Formats: sequence, structure tokens, C-alpha cells
Amino acid sequence: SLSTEATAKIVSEFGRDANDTGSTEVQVALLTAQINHLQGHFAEHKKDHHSRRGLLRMVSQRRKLLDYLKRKDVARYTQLIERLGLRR
Amino acid sequence: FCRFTAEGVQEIDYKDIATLKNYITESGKIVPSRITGTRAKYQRQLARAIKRARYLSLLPYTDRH
Amino acid sequence: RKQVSDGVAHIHASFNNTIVTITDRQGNALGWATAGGSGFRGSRKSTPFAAQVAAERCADAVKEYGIKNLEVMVKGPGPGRESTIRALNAAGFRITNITDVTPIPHNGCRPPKKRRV
Amino acid sequence: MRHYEIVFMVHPDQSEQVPGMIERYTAAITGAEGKIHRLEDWGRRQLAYPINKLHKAHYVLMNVEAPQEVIDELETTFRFNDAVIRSMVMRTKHAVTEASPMVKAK
RNA sequence: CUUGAGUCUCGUAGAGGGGGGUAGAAUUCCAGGUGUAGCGGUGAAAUGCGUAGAGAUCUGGAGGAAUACCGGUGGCGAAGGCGGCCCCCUGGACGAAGACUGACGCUCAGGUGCGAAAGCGUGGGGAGCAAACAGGAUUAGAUACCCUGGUAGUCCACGCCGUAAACGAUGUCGACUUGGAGGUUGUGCCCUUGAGGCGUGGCUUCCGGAGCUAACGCGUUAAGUCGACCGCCUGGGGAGUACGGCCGCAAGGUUAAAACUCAAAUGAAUUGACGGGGGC
Ligand SMILES: [Mg+2]
Ligand SMILES: [Mg+2]
Ligand SMILES: [Mg+2]
Ligand SMILES: [Mg+2]
Ligand SMILES: [Mg+2]
Ligand SMILES: [Mg+2]
Ligand SMILES: [Mg+2]
Ligand SMILES: [Mg+2]
Ligand SMILES: [Mg+2]
Ligand SMILES: [Mg+2]
Ligand SMILES: [Mg+2]
Ligand SMILES: [Mg+2]
Ligand SMILES: [Mg+2]
Ligand SMILES: [Mg+2]
Ligand SMILES: [Mg+2]
Ligand SMILES: [Mg+2]
Ligand SMILES: [Mg+2]
Ligand SMILES: [Mg+2]
Ligand SMILES: [Mg+2]
Ligand SMILES: [Mg+2]
Ligand SMILES: [Mg+2]
Ligand SMILES: [Mg+2]
Ligand SMILES: [Mg+2]
Ligand SMILES: [Mg+2]
Ligand SMILES: [Mg+2]
Ligand SMILES: [Mg+2]
Ligand SMILES: [Mg+2]
Ligand SMILES: [Mg+2]
Ligand SMILES: [Mg+2]
Ligand SMILES: [Mg+2]
Repeated sequence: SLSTEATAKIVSEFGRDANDTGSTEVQVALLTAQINHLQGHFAEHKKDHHSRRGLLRMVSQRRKLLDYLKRKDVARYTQLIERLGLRR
Repeated sequence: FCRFTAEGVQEIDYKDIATLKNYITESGKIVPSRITGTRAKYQRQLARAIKRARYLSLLPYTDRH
Repeated sequence: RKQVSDGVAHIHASFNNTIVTITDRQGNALGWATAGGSGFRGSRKSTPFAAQVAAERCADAVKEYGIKNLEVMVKGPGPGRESTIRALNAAGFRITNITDVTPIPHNGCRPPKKRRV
Repeated sequence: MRHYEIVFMVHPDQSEQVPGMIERYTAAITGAEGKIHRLEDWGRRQLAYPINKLHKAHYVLMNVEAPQEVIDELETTFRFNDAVIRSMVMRTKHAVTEASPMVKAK
């Protein structure tokens, strides 16, 4: 999956605090990182459905988190979709 | 019977051929756990180690060679 | 021609026939004779007595080389194969060892569908 | 960079190659910042079954810690060589710097 | 707000998936060596194979497909399914102790995807096996049946197909409700620790209580006691058929009637028969 260093860096990047790993933004960012990574994987292993299942799962979970965020406070939602380049 | 738990090895490596040939028939075939009483986890580890050894020609696949 | 005095025997033993042939540590065969090579046919050619007579007519057919001991490569569960090996045992050969060389594939090929009744 | 336990058997007639082949190989590894955690030779050693009509090849073990790129280059080196009759690399959970039931008993 | 649901840290197990290597058996073929008249098959033979030298045996090679022992109703996966070994890429689960988010949840028509085998298209490959076909055993007649051959297919790539007794014949999620024996995988504590003893999770098998059920049975992994949502049924046959629509290259799939016809059809269990079976 994601290297510990990548997760730590992303947590620092989007985390309101150091150990704040539960905030919706850091979750969305982690899922986005992993999805962008797996893009290259599935570009090569097209017949690997069993992991594409997990990929699609985390895509849908990012969608659910984004919707929760957007309907909770649209400001942070806009900031996040700008930093990550999403909803497009 | 519950040997490796009494010994406590963290992993049955393939190099220790001396401790393998007693889990092997004279024909070279692996002996089931229900005969040697090894715990299933270490039985799996033994199977993997034995297959690796057979590959490195430390043990024989069979006697027909 | 020459002498060995301790050869190796091979009894290829099918359920329909039983062929026996000897060589000497080298695979260079010396003398062969089949249960079917003795006038027998049908189920008659698949009897341990046919094994007796085939053992005899190989031993005598190779006795020119005058061997005295034997390894035996028993292969295939032909009906009553101890018969021919002890026939040779009595034929003037101190059998050294027996070896089941029945070839066993590691799931290599799909077998044919067996008899249906 | 991950840990590996490379073990290769070289044609015994070429046993005059090992003290230089290991040098070249560990040189590549250390140049790739690969920390050789163990190297062992068990010399010639009888084979459990013939390999290409041959017995008693020459065994070499080496536990290393290197990036996968250079060890892939290394196994390609193995493949294109001919003296090494058969190699095997396998990952391992840590670096092991210890004896072996070969050097401990031979 | 933190109990639901998630995130992070440390680990553990695993035929989970994709890709690429590689190994050793065995089959067939080829090459020769040794070595002749049988081999093979069967009810018995014949077709077939063998004097151009088989078969048997030894050595070498080539090639394809599958991975004995381990192996366990053992494990993994949503299901279909997954079994040599090694590497690369990758999914999920579980445990310990914390920290973090703060209802972010459950279900799901339509929709999207996955989906055994056979089958279809294109191109490969093709050892074994083997629908169809051929031949031998062959009767008013050859089909039976058995043999000896044997193509498609089985394999790979990429497309379709989208159906199975696809079954646990049991939708998903949550809560609650006596026990006993196991398997497997963690983990805490501890006897002097190894062994071994107390715990505490996850998964899984078999008994059985209450209860439930027409009964058989199910029985903390419910077919018990409840809640949320979805799918589906309304006598048998006609019929999962016709027509129409949609989908598919095609085979067909999917959605889905009516006329007519019967007074039954069906489920579980009970008692006997069922002797060219057993035992005494
Ligand atoms: Mg995750
Ligand atoms: Mg796997
Ligand atoms: Mg071979
Ligand atoms: Mg020949
Ligand atoms: Mg499971
Ligand atoms: Mg993983
Ligand atoms: Mg708070
Ligand atoms: Mg639907
Ligand atoms: Mg599809
Ligand atoms: Mg198919
Ligand atoms: Mg095709
Ligand atoms: Mg074709
Ligand atoms: Mg055939
Ligand atoms: Mg046939
Ligand atoms: Mg015919
Ligand atoms: Mg038939
Ligand atoms: Mg396909
Ligand atoms: Mg159906
Ligand atoms: Mg099934
Ligand atoms: Mg059903
Ligand atoms: Mg439930
Ligand atoms: Mg338990
Ligand atoms: Mg019960
Ligand atoms: Mg239970
Ligand atoms: Mg229920
Ligand atoms: Mg009921
Ligand atoms: Mg009706
Ligand atoms: Mg229809
Ligand atoms: Mg239609
Ligand atoms: Mg059309």
C-alpha cells in the first residue's frame, strides 16, 4: 500500500495537528494518494479484478467522505478539492 | 509431537538439512503431521523448507534419481 | 559372450501381459521373453504360471552369460509378480534386491477415462 | 532496500572462480549501498541428484540488504553466466548475520 | 457528545489477484545403444503395431500440459473460485495498545462490475485427453456395448457469451437469548520457563437446551426473540413457452403471458411389501 513515510508526510500536510490522523481531509488525501498510485498498477494489470475491487471500494469511500465534508462545511471541502484537484 | 513449540524456533529454515531428514521418508516424501505430531503451522513451514531444499538439491525429490 | 554374475531384471507387468527382460548395470539388454511369447493367449497369457514359464525361458535364454545374482525392477502391478521373481530366485540367481519402479507422475498428464459398466 | 538470501551453485570445475565472483558481486552490492550481512562458502558438496549430468557442485550463500534493482541486475548476471549452474534468491524478513548449519557443521 | 462507522502506529496468518522466471516427476515423440518376434488390446479376438528392428531397456534431445508426498469438510476470497518453488506489483482480514475524525451509518429499484463449464470471434499453440467422426468385434438394420484410432475442444492472447443442483436449495445489516466438544489463527498474564497453566479475541466443525418447525430438523455461524431495507411466491400442466421489447456475431439470454386442461399436483413422516441381498 502506502509507505509509512508517505502517510506521515500526508498527515503532516493536511492534518490540523501532528497526530490528527482521523480528520476527513487526511483520510481523503490518503485515499487520493493510493488511488493515484494504483492508477499505474491497473494500467498494466488489466485482468487483476480482485484488487480492482478494493480500489473501487476506496474510491467510493472517498466519495462518501467528500460528500459528508461538503455538506458539513463547504469551505474546507472547496479547499480540499482544490489542493487535490478533484470533482472534475 | 509438539516438537517445534518445545524448541521454539522462529522459522524452520531450509538450510538445516540435518533436522529435516527426520521429517522425510527414505523415499524422499514428506511425512504427514498426524504421524510426527508437529503443529500445523510448523508443518507448513517444514513443507516450504523441504521444497526449497529439494530445489537446491540438498534433499532428493525421490530415490529414482 | 561375457560374464556378469550379478545382473538386473525388469518385469514390466501389465494386467494383460507380463514381459521380463534382463540387463547388467548398463541397460544393454541380454535376454527377453514374454508370457505371450510362449503360445499363450487371452487370459492364459496373464497368469502367474505364464510368469513362471517366462522367467524360465529368459533365464535359460541368457544362461550363456551365466549370471548368478540379480536386481529386479518390478514395474506395474501385473497379477502375481512375486511368482516370476521367485521363479528366477529358484532359477539359480541370488536376488540382491527388489525395486518397485512403477512410474508415478506428479499429476503430469490427464489419464484416460476408465472402464464404464 | 530489502533483505535477500542469495544462494548459488557453480560448476565445481570452475571452483577457482568463486573467490573473485563473490568479490565482484558484493562489489556491485556495496556500490549500490548494499550491506552484505553474511557471506559463506561451503566449497564443493555432493549433490542430492544429478544436474546436467553432474554432481558435487560448489555452493555459496550470501545474505545481503540492497535495493531490488541491483539484485535484479544480479540475477540477470547469473542467468547470462554459465559457470553458476543454478541460483536462487529469496526475500527475508530481516537481515540475518549468524552461522549456518553448513559452516557450523562443516 | 463517542458507544456506530472510519483513520494512523506495531505486528500475524493465508492455494486472495496480476505479471515473469524456474524445478523435478510422468506421458508422447525424436535420436541413437543393447537387444528380437511379439507388442498392444479383449469375453475372445480383430482393426492396429513389429523384421524398414518394434515391444522391453539405456543415454541424449524436443515439446506441451499439470503440480504426487505435504494435504487436513486446513486456509484464502463477495461469489465463481484459488495448490511446486522464487521474484515483482497488489487487494482484503485479524490482533495488541494507544491516538485521531465525530453519525461520516444500514439497505438498495433502475444502474455498473464480477461471474464454473460448455460455446462464439481472431490469432496462436497443441503432449495427454477427447464430443463428433472412422475402423474392428456386427442381427429382420446398424444403433447398442467394448475396443483401436481420432478432429473440434481442452491450453495462451484479446474480444464476446452471462448461464449451472452458480446449493448452506437458507438476502444483507444490527441487537439479544442456557451449554459441551473440537479445528485454526492471534494475543495478555503466569507457574522455574521451555514444555505446561490461567485468560482474552477472529474464523471455523460437530453435539445438543429453551424456543421454533407440518415434520425432518434448526439450534449464539438460528430455521430462536426483534428492528431496517430489498428480492420473490399465490393450485398442477400448458410454460419459463408464445408474442413484443432489450441484449448478443451466433448459439441464445433476459422480461413474460393467455387460451385450454386437470381436481388434484406437492412436502415431511408412518406401517408394510420390495428375496436371483446379508447375518443368526
Ligand atoms: Mg486501507
Ligand atoms: Mg498468491
Ligand atoms: Mg523428463
Ligand atoms: Mg530403440
Ligand atoms: Mg472464509
Ligand atoms: Mg497485504
Ligand atoms: Mg473532540
Ligand atoms: Mg439490480
Ligand atoms: Mg462484464
Ligand atoms: Mg472455457
Ligand atoms: Mg476458440
Ligand atoms: Mg484456432
Ligand atoms: Mg484416445
Ligand atoms: Mg473412445
Ligand atoms: Mg462404429
Ligand atoms: Mg457406447
Ligand atoms: Mg477468454
Ligand atoms: Mg437461474
Ligand atoms: Mg459450486
Ligand atoms: Mg436459488
Ligand atoms: Mg445476522
Ligand atoms: Mg477461541
Ligand atoms: Mg443441533
Ligand atoms: Mg460456536
Ligand atoms: Mg434469522
Ligand atoms: Mg421455516
Ligand atoms: Mg396456473
Ligand atoms: Mg425463452
Ligand atoms: Mg424473443
Ligand atoms: Mg438485434
